[PDB]
Amino acid sequence: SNKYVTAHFMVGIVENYTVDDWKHDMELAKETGIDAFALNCASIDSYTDKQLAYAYEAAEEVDFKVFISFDFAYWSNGDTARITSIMQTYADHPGQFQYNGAALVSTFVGDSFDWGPVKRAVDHPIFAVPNLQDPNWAGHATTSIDGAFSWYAWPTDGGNSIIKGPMTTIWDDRFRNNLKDKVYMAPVSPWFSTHFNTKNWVFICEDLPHLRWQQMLEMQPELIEIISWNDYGESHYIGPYSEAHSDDGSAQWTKDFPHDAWRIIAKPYIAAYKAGEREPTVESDQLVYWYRPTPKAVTCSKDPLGPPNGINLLEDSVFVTTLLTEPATLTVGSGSLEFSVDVDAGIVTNSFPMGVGSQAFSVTRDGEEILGGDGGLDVQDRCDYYNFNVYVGSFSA
Ligand SMILES: OC[C@H]1O[C@H](O)[C@H](O)[C@@H](O)[C@@H]1O
Ligand SMILES: OC[C@H]1O[C@H](O)[C@H](O)[C@@H](O)[C@@H]1O
Repeated sequence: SNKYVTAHFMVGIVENYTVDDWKHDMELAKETGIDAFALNCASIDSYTDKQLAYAYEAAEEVDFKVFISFDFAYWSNGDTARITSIMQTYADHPGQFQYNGAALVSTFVGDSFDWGPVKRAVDHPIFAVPNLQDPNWAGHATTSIDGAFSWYAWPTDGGNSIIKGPMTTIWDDRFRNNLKDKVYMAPVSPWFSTHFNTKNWVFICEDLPHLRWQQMLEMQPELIEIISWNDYGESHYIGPYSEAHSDDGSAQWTKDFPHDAWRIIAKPYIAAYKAGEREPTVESDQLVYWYRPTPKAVTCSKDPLGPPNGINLLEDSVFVTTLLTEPATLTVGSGSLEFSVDVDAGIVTNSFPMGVGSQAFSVTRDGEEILGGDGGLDVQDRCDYYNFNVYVGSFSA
């Protein structure tokens, strides 16, 4: 009956992590109210066993928890013996995240992997919540599951066209209807932008870094997984940009693009979600802002990859989430443009037309500025490469 929030962590990019690197990520996750990392890992990485051992040790040492996400883009159904041996190592580890007295285990893809032989070979109870693609098959799953994890974190109609938002709960409600008694782990992602030779698209997210958390308070799923802590290559990271991870080419659009301020939004929503509350509690005045580096129609000078699929559906907007103890007035300067809007107490998002140039934010109450400053990135009217990630920043009273 207790509710918990987890975050997807890419073990595949941390070959060179130390225990101290893991501890740093875990401390930041704890400060946000996250309960555990899903350690997404691959059979093909020679460093998987080493880094799982470091993560479980770090979690035990800093009062955090972890569980394994077997990434079945790499793991295979023929790996049952190795998966079993890993669960024999970790299901009863004090740092292993437990749900209802059983060790949580999950996947990326891997719908066809049968958990029966694993569960029946491990003495400690296991709670299997794999990533499943079809809500209806989740209803009659043959693989000995205890719940399902959805990857439908972004607007989609089920096909391969990119569709406009705003995000809806249509897929969440389909999973929940089919799961009945079983548990549902809902995905929470702030953004999506990827730009590789093998994957080059955006999803239409916009106000998603706030809106999705509001949906979580409405929906009250049994578990949440944040997509993601550190998948720089898909731009949905809410964790820090770690110096020790291995760059895959995503540094091009991520190294200068902090996302840490999105944790300011997540923190009160996580507390409210765990408490069963329908609205967050604001403890101090804060502001979180985000925006892309250029207007969407700018043509690049030299990108060997074309523009990402879907960009025409984006808006040229600056997004601002205010976290307010009392009503106030929000003023935004975006290039030569200036806007203002009265905002209620609570957590509210407003979008503003993007202008090229410097960005400025200010919140005033009773004719006095309570917070404000300059955006950390000037919006530009040209680019070498297409970057549809966002810069995120904050101001706190
Ligand atoms: O974790 C599996 C694989 O994930 C990603 O493709 C990484 O770029 C690669 O280095 C890793 O082997
Ligand atoms: O829907 C987003 C997902 O699309 C594809 O399945 C990609 O393989 C995966 O990496 C991405 O997260």
